Amino acid sequence: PKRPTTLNL
Amino acid sequence: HHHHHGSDLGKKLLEAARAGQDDEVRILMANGADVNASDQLGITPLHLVAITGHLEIVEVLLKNGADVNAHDFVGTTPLHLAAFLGHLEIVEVLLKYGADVNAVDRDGLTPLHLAAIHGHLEIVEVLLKHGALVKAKDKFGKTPKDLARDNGNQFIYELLEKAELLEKLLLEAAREGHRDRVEEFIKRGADVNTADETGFTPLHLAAWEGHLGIVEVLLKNGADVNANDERGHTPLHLAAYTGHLEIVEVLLKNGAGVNATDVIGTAPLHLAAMWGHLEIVEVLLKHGADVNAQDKFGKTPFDLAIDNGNEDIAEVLQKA
Amino acid sequence: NNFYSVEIGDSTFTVLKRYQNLKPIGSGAQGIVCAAYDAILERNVAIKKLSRPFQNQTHAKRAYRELVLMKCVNHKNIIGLLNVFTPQKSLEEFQDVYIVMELMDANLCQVIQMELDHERMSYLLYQMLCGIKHLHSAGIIHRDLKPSNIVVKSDCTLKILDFGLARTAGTSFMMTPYVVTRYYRAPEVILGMGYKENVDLWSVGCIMGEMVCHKILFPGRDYIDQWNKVIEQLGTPCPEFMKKLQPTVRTYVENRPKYAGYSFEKLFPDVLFPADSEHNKLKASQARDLLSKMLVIDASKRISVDEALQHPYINVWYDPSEAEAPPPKIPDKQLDEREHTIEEWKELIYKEVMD
Ligand SMILES: Nc1ncnc2c1ncn2[C@@H]1O[C@H](CO)[C@@H](O)[C@H]1O
Repeated sequence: PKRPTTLNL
Repeated sequence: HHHHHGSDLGKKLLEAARAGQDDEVRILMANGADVNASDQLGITPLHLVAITGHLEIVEVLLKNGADVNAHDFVGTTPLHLAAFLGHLEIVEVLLKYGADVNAVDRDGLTPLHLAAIHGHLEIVEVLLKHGALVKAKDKFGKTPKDLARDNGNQFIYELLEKAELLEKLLLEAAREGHRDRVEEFIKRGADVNTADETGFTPLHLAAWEGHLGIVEVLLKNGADVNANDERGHTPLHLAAYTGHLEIVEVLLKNGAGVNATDVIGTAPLHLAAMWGHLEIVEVLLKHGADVNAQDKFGKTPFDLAIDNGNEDIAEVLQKA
Repeated sequence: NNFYSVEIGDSTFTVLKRYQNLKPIGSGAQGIVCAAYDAILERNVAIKKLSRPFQNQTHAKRAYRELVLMKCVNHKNIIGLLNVFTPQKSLEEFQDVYIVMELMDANLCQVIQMELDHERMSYLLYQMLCGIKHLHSAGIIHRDLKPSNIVVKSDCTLKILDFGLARTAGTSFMMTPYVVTRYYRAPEVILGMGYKENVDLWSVGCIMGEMVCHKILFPGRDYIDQWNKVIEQLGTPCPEFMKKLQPTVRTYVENRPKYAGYSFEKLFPDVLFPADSEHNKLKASQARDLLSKMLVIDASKRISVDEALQHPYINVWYDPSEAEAPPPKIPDKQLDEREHTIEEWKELIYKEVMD
């Protein structure tokens, strides 16, 4: 898979 | 043939102390439980209550005869635990009922080590006030100041360093012959039985340099008459070497070992005959010095007198 | 001159004129941290202020240590130095030190509390382990990892803020009301044993378990009570472990109430983990398997940093440029071993600031 690109707060 | 059985309330008391149930401990003691109940590991109720920190029941155990210096299978006294956990209240009551301040465990650790390791400054003060060995070394040769440094307790480090310095000044005061300085440092609390890196006490240096007045002062303040340096020399060895009669007689009066030997086997009588102190030889013989004492080489005091040409001394040794 | 002062609450920040619009972003043991806009770089930065670090021997030791490491350590998962300055003109007038570093968005307290999926949970843990392994390659063992000194960005990147406690540093640093250090302290440190490089995985295990349980795993009421909270959950350790303890500590540990502990399936049930991701390795059982290897009292039986990076739950994101990065070369060979007086620390720190 691809590394996550978003983290909210 | 005969099968004995016991009620064995001590196991119940040990569990009640470990669980910290004070009412059950009082009930068990009131029903006959032994306050000195021993586990397979050597743990007494005084150990477990010292861990829980219940001062009221510690004193009830001590008043009923609990061994204040009981050690378990690794040599841990209740004072070790109280110093480790920082129970100043329990440390003081343990010392009040006659605890060993310098009690030592399996790895050579005194309660002062544990207070220094875990940064209990007020306990360090109380331990030192009750005469803790400031330079006590452990299995690894580390002093409490070393362990305070290793755990980053700088304030305890700086406290022990000044106490080591005061002991360092007492040593040099005794060697140089400053009687007023020696008596002053004793009043400030310097340990009169401190030792340098090679094992010399203040009494060693005072006897070596012939400071009779300081020798008497140190002995009056409870100095070890038969303290050993690394080589195995007592103050009586050095006194016999210098040929100072007045110091030799004062050491002997205060219980010096007339037949103490070093790693080679040399006794004070060997040294007195080696350096030609006939006056010292007569006094050592008067206090029961062994004439047939041999060193590692089989040399008796007579032999060393013959070797060094002290013809007068060898005759006295020959008649004995 | 080229400096200006701004009142941030009770602290006074005398920063360079290039740093405008200072705003508080956090409170720490060393002081206040502010976010600013570097008008020269035209980017957002973070500034923390150290007030008379040399006056305290322990703070002097940390300030110099962290100044040296901040310069030579350049890594994706360790916060990066941008500038270091002092507003005072001479060595005698020297007082405060300001560190300008990369500005992150928040600390782990916001991420631990929110509900994450396996993809972000494992990737954040991977970023942590990469930073830890890099510090180890330089010979630095952190021993102080907690959600408060780990920061994240909204693009899901993670960085370590500080470099922890040295061997001589002790159990904790200066006070702060936003952190409780004992919760993440390892059993080796608690019981006065020596600590190895894998001591940092205990902190990771506490942080990872906190992402799943959403509560503190081992909340000790005091220093020695922290051991009680650990054995109540994991179980009284085996006799093989207790033989390594010092006599007095052993006597305490042996006569503690015996606890059987709970299996990790009961500690971390499947319900507490997110839904099993489409990836075969990102299962609730794999995350629990990694926890069962990190939260281990016996450091001899605990897995290492390299073994965690090869664990199936983490190995998904393995990149050798991030894990096997070239170790940094520290210029000072006696970084942690040196001892100085307060004025010797003052001059030593001043020289690091000026060159
Ligand atoms: N470079 C930084 N970037 C973002 N926040 C920071 C930074 N340094 C410190 N903080 C904040 O201050 C706290 C401790 O200083 C952190 O938990 C965080 O909230």
